[PDB]
Amino acid sequence: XXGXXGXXGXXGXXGXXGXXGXXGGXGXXGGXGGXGGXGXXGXXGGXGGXGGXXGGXGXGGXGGXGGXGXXXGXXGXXGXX
Amino acid sequence: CKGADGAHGVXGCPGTAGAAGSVGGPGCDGGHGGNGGNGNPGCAGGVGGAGGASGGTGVGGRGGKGGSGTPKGADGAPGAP
Repeated sequence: XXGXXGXXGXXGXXGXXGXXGXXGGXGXXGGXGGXGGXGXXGXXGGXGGXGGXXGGXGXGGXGGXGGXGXXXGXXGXXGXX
Repeated sequence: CKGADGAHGVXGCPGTAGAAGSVGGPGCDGGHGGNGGNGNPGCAGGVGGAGGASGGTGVGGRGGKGGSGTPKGADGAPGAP
């Protein structure tokens, strides 16, 4: 199976991001993404997303991460396969 | 500002569903739903994703466009204001 993923985001500032996911179809794989969000406090957060890819049974998915605050952020990447 | 859009679906049997758009962050509009994937011959098309709800602006994301196929997928709901 596979596909799905995505969502995440949230928080405020700052916050935001998430997204990504999807891909899959074909023989499956993909998904992932999401995360991001965060912020609050002194601001920052965000990022996440990524994931996706798949369809060919290379894997795909991953991504996410991000979030946190100050600070925080990054994440994303993954996908492909 | 606006939330992340949902991943577009991809072609297959059936075409995959578009993902719902992300909710807007505080003060932001909703993300758009992904379009539905198109179906190969004899296969259904995917549904469009729902638009994401607004983050207080009154502007929800658009529903994704349904994929064509046998039969075609529906468009997604727009996001709540």
